[PDB]
Amino acid sequence: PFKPRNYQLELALPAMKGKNTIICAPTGCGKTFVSLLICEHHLKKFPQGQKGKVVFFANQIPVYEQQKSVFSKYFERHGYRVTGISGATAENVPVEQIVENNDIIILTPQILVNNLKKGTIPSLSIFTLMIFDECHNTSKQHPYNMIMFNYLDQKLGGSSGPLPQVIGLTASVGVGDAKNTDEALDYICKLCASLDASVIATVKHNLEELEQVVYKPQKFFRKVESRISDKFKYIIAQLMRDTESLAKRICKDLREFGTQKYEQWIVTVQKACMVFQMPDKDEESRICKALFLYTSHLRKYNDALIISEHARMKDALDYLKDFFSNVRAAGFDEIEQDLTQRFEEKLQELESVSRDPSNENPKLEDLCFILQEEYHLNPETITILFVKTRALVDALKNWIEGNPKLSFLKPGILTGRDHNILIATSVADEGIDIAQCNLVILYEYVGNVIKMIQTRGRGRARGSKCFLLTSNAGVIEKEQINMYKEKMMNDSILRLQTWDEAVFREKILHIQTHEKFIRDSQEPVPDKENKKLLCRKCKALACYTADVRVIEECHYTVLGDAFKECFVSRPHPKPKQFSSFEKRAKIFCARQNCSHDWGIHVKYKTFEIPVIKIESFVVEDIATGVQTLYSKWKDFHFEKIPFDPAE
Amino acid sequence: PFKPRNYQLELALPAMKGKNTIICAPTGCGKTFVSLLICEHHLKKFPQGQKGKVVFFANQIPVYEQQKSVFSKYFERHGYRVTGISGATAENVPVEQIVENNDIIILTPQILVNNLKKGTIPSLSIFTLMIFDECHNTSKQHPYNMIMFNYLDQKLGGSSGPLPQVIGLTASVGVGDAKNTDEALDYICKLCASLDASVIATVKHNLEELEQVVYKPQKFFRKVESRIDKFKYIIAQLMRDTESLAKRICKDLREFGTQKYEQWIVTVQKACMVFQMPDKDEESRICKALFLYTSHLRKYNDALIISEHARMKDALDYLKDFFSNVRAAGFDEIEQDLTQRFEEKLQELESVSRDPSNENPKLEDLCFILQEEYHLNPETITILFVKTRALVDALKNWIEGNPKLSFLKPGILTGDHNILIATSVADEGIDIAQCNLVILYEYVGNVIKMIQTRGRGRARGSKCFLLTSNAGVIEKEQINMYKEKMMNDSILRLQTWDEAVFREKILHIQTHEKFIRDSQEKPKPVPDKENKKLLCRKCKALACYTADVRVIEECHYTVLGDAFKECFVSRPHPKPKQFSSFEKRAKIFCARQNCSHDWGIHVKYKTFEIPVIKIESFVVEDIATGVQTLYSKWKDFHFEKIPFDPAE
Amino acid sequence: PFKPRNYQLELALPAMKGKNTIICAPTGCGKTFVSLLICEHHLKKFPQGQKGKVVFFANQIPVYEQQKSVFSKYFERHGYRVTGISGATAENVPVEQIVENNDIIILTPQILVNNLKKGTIPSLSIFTLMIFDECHNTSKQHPYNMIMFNYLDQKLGGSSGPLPQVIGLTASVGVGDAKNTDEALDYICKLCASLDASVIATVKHNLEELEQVVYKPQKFFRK
Amino acid sequence: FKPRNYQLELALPAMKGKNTIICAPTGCGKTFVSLLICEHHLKKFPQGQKGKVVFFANQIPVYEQQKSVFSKYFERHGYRVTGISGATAENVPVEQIVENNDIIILTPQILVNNLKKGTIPSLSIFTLMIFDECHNTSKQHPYNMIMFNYLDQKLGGSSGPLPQVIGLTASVGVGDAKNTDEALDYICKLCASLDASVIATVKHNLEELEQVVYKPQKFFRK
RNA sequence: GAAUAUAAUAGUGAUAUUAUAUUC
RNA sequence: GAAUAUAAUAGUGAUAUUAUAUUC
RNA sequence: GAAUAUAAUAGUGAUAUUAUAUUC
RNA sequence: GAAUAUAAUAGUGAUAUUAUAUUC
Ligand SMILES: *O=P([O])([O])OP([O])(=O)O[C][C]1O[C](N2[C]=[N+]([C])C3=C2N=C([N])[N]C3=O)[C]([O])[C]1[O]
Ligand SMILES: *OP(=O)(O)OP(=O)(O)OC[C@H]1O[C@@H](n2c[n+](C)c3c(=O)[nH]c(N)nc32)[C@H](O)[C@@H]1O
Ligand SMILES: *OP(=O)(O)OP(=O)(O)OC[C@H]1O[C@@H](n2c[n+](C)c3c(=O)[nH]c(N)nc32)[C@H](O)[C@@H]1O
Ligand SMILES: [Mg+2]
Ligand SMILES: [Mg+2]
Ligand SMILES: [Mg+2]
Ligand SMILES: [Mg+2]
Ligand SMILES: [Zn+2]
Ligand SMILES: [Zn+2]
Repeated sequence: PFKPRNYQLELALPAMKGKNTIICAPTGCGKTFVSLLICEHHLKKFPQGQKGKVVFFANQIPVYEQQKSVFSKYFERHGYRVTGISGATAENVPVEQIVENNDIIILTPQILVNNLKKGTIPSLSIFTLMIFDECHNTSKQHPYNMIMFNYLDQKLGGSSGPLPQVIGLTASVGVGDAKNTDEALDYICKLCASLDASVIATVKHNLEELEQVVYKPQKFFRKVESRISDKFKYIIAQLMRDTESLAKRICKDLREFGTQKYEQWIVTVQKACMVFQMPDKDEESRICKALFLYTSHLRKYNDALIISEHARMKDALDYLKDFFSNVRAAGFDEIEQDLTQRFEEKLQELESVSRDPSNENPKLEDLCFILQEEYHLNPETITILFVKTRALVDALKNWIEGNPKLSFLKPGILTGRDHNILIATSVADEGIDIAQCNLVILYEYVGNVIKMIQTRGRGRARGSKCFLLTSNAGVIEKEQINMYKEKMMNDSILRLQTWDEAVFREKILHIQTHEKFIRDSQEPVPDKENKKLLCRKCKALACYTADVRVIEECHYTVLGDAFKECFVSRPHPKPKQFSSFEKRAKIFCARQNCSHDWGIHVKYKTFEIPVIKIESFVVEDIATGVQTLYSKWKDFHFEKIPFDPAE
Repeated sequence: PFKPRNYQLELALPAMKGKNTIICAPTGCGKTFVSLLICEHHLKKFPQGQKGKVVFFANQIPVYEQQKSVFSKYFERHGYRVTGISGATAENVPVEQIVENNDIIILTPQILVNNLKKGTIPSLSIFTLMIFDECHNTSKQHPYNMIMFNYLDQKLGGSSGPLPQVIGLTASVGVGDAKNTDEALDYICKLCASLDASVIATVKHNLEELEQVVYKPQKFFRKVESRIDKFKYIIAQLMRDTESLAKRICKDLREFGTQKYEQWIVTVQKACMVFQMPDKDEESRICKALFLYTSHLRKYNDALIISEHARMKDALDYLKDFFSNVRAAGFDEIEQDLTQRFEEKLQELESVSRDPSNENPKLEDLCFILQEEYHLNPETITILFVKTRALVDALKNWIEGNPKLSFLKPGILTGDHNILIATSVADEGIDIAQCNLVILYEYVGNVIKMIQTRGRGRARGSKCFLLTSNAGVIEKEQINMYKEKMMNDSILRLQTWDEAVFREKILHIQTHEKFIRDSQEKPKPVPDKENKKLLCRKCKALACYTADVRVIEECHYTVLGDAFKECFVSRPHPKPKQFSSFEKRAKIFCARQNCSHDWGIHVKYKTFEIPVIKIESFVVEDIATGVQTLYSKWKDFHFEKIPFDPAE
Repeated sequence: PFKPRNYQLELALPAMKGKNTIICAPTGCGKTFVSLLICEHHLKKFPQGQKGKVVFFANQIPVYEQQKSVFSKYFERHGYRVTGISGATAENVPVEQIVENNDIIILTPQILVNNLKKGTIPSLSIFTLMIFDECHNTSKQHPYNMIMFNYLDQKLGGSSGPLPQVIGLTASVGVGDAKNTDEALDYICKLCASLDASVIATVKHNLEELEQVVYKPQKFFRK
Repeated sequence: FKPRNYQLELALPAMKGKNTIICAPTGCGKTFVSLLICEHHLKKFPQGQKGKVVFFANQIPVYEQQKSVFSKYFERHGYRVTGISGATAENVPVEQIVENNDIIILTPQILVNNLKKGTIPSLSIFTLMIFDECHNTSKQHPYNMIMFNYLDQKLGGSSGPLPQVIGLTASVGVGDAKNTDEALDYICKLCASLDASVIATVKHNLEELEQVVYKPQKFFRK
């Protein structure tokens, strides 16, 4: 083995005495070793005639694989059978038998949730020690919090069995919407109540050792103003008012370009447009479809304005060109040809402006400055760059590759499902420990306190730096308050460590009883009338609510050979074997040049069936006639006829 | 059991004597009982230490089912096991054990062919009796003759195995293209050679009994005058420039409204797809335009023909349906242009389809006939035969679209009711309702079909009208009526021969044909290892490469790689069949814009879900030279054919 | 192919859930189509890597031939090999081979009894569904009861072989020498135990449909 | 991962279902051959059936290595990979661990003991067996014992569905043979020991194999 | 030839007799 | 999807086109 | 396909829209 | 502790001794 650091022993200590401990320590100080310590001690604690059963909850699959590997190779030599159950290997298997025949089990929490609800696992008394990776997640309706709901429901009751010790691991417990230390302490106590925790473990005695292991990178604030003059926006504005005029040639207008309020307004406008009714129901299709294409088009224009605001004009122009070309590759329409022909008119001027040197972004200029300087002082620099969207990932990557100034940069991509600089959208929690970046750069990217603290893990080496480039003061302040909330966090934790076990446990039990009472006191009318499901783009008859069958009380399919004529299929670009289903292809509308995303086509059990989403269908009651729109399927209450194999 | 006819015993007598014989009896005199009698005698002739094994050959599934049920219901009581194997129940089952563990096996011939070729069934020595239903099909490359090729190849060889007795069943052996009796004689001898028959059994000493059961319907010939042009001087110019705006693109070196015009448009269309162009981008535009133009032209031709044979209203509704489907398959500038030109002149029409002034005299003659025959007998059951499947519901809508024929209840028979409209039934087939009236609307086939059609009305008083506006049809029927005489006379002449002499003439012909077939084998392909690019035929978009194409069971062709998966779209198959070890899951079309040209189908082969394509939907470009060649069949396209391997 | 009565679906419902079921319905309601539905659904329920094997038990030869005919005509199209073995075609034939190589097998019960006793058929595990026509004969030592004796003797013993679902078809289970209610009930329970049944399917919801298809004839007594 | 060609050439006979003795120089990469064979074998069964692979390693380091690889590789595709060694074998239900998993890595002595104890009915529960260092399959070695069970069930009256056998080695040996024919018969005896019908060797991709694994020059000092 | 079931008739019954039907 | 047959048409023919039907 | 979380924006908020990420 | 393999040395060999290594 290897000699463990003293602060790791210090963090493991509260948990090794058998207390439900939330361990809060810096990202990358070696929490895995602590986990192995606590687990080893826990399993060694039991006498003859009984062997403990530990379970480790990991949120993401990489963490699942990592921890499963480490735990296996570490503990198998000591005679402890280690297993793991992920989403893939959790179907058609006796999960109960797998749990009982193993000492250590690495799980994703959704599995245990579904197993508890299904009843395959009776209670959590089977376990002796539950560990929560990224514990702080155990709030709201997170799977962690569901497991803990079962735990507390079993605890808070006369019929109580032997419950397992609950250990939590995190780098930040968070403080929520707190503005002062008291509210923060309240939030932290609520979290400890969520985990039935009585002790918060932080490094106190061996602080300096930890300060020589993990380092806090110096953070810098880069406030640059917007682009001075935008000819691009001056063109796209006019195009969008021409599109707005094309759309206003039909209906009433009941806002600023390049804004988010506009992006919401166009959504509500489109949603309101696909409700429009006509006795013809033929020209209605043309009007609604046009009022879909217009909306979507000027929406793409808005997106292009945002991209233009956060990157090169060439990036936005390439976004528009990409969009219109993908529209051109997928059939054609009179409206589509119209708008396109309108766009290519302004295209030449647009690239006359885009290929102009004076039309450069200062926000990218300062980034180029920081990159040039930091790579000049140290040409062995490993950079990471966080941005909001994927469009900005591609744009910044092409900007890096297409810049004489930055010919020393070999960019890489880290987008949700070697090099010098990685370009990523966001990473949930800490995740699998990646290569060390001595330069973190936040490009219009600011999250909460927990994410801020976790981000320090990227550069836990001495001399690491973290810049924050923005053209919005609200961003700067939003990052400023996070540090104050971290202060409030550590101070609240430090005051909470002064309390004695009795008082804290009493408070915890009190709170637990409180939201248990909230949950229990919390806990419908299906109109069996038939309704036509129409295409949200064509207003054409897709199906009927009677033909719709519901699988697993979550998924929805259509019955009859009548529906098979209404859609078309294209082999799924990203197939997946989720639950008891297997994605085979995507399903779109079939009426003329439409092809609107209706749903997918999957293999389920012994049937090849089409599954739809109500987010792309209009519900029309035949009697009343009025049309309505629904997002979640659960909002659409009706006679949900269950699925039967005899049809 | 049931008391049989005497002519049945007479027909079954040469077969029961153990001689390979062809039975020629009028349609519907009960050949089933003959089969049952022959089988019963053949099975119960054997001793105790030996057992017989009979195999029956039905060409189609209805006959398969019927014969299987009858044989099983009749022979089980006698202690014989009867089974059947068709294409549906042929997969994943040991057919040799099914054959061995049974006494009577009803088969579709393709099953036995495939099993013999594969090797699951060693030889035909297993059977002691083979019976061919509609044995007139024993010729050319038909599965029957494919079986008899095996039979003879074993017979005409040093390898000697106990070969089964061969019985044939038909109402006509045919005469081929014989101009005289001595040629028809040679044809019949050739057929008997193909079936290794030494006897031709017909009714003779009991004809007086037979002719009181099967009555020959009287055959009236109705020659009518043609239409005299409310739909001719309208679509004429339409065709004229719909050809010439295709000529606007390029010059291309023949009366309109005919079949020759169809062939012309077809070959032209198959000559436009190979227009190599350096621009490539607008090559797609040109080809996708010309394809649409020709596709409109030929269906215009179809409308013209339909008008020439039926109502003009249906000739309109045809085009209306066509443009409806075109508008439903996505709107194109060219398509909406031709559609605009069509609907511009559509106002002139429809009104023309609404005048009684221009009504097809053929349909009026048909109305006259039907009204007459249903006046004389209201309980008349009429069956009608048309050339194409287009004229079926055309004549149907003509019937109910007429108050004069309000006493008619049309029925359909293609792929309760007074009249049944149909295309063309293969052979005798499963027996349907007995008809008192048979009408042939421009429908004349071979002599065998003529003789077999008499089975539709084998009762007394049955009639058959041949309604046509062409003399060639009439003469084509008369030559058949002469061919029947030639056949019967040749048969009666052969029945005077000595059995031995006939046997050696048969043997002679057999050896001749065997030598021919043996020497017919040839060095056919030198596989081109050069990688060829397969493009679409309509929009000329790149479909795939020859390196990606795999061949399955030396017949079908799939595409590997994830590259091709982004080249096509799919919609659930209209008629989901199940052929071989496959299963039609859906259809497969192009993806380049709304081209939507049919490429093939998407099937479920074992544990794979794969695309299967037909070469007649693609253009074979050469990646090296650029010579765009076309192939109508996969076997005509010789290239480096790599057998499908699950390893991939 | 078409228009099944709703009471037929109601009767086939418990058997389409794998439950061993005795079906009790008036004579002439159409038990054949019920058998066809149950059997069909039983066949289409198996995945690709697995297959089913249904066996029908007819007590008489005419019923045998009729059922074999119907099942053959109906399931040939779908791709199921249907065969039959009676006393006339039972000698000098490989019953193991005939049973395996077919998906649906129609038998007279004495055949199965004899071939089980001989050892030619090892166990009933080869079957996935057994249907009994006139299942009220499952008593004393009628061939049905012997077959079920083998079934039970494999069930209750140490043998853990996968036993097939059991369906019975009758218009009257009988009461025997019962003189009151809970005697008749005990008799019926004894019969259900003889057939390993746990569900007795009868018409309850679609009575109004059935009573318009099958009429009870008025009875008279002339002394 | 970017595979080599000779690996595919070595795996191909095994993927066709034939029992195969793969003989290739040490260091060529038999691991990816194992992974490929296992992947193709498991992802070939229909829905109504499932595959069960068993991997035999004679040493604990090789055992934990292979277990690590197979677990980190087949978890994604949806196959439960587990391992049994001398440490964990005691006081555990073996047949349950075997049936509840798709890929089972173990030392041969384990399976021998559980076959002798009768806790496992037969090898029919497996569909693919893979002997690492299959040259050990001789004499009283555990490999040859397992194969003795296999052959006893094979040549016996019983007709249970037997798993296909893949062996992995760099040498098969020739024993105390003097000429090529005795060596041939000994090799045939080894093939009979593993019920193999094909000996996989690199042929059409030697130019690459030599580019990968080189042969060291030898010197003799007397 | 044998087996099986239903019914009537005597015995408390094991059953026996006859009738009827089915099966191998 | 593939194979086979029949009919018409172009052709000296091997063939080709279309129509129709069947089978695997 | 569905569920969960984070952030921005509208709203008093329960919520809603968008973006992002994850899970089954 | 037990089982197993490789090598050398004895011997006709089954085997034996020893060395080395592995596994349970
Ligand atoms: O088309 P398949 O490959 O699935 O095979 P099949 O049996 O239908 O062959 C029939 C031929 O006719 C054409 N076809 C097929 N479908 C489904 C249609 C058509 N033609 C029209 N006008 N409408 C159809 O729906 C094919 O070319 C095929 O070769
Ligand atoms: O599309 P599915 O119904 O199979 O579900 P999903 O898990 O794959 O989620 C995709 C959903 O997000 C939207 N979406 C964005 N982008 C860029 C894509 C894409 O490239 N391909 C697909 N199929 N969907 C995309 C969709 O709205 C979808 O619902
Ligand atoms: O016993 P068998 O070998 O004779 O065969 P079987 O089953 O057909 O006969 C059964 C018994 O019935 C008797 N029996 C024959 N006949 C013609 C009659 C009859 O007409 N009426 C009665 N009441 N019995 C008959 C046979 O003698 C045989 O014992
Ligand atoms: Mg085929
Ligand atoms: Mg006997
Ligand atoms: Mg789900
Ligand atoms: Mg021991
Ligand atoms: Zn639509
Ligand atoms: Zn195309």
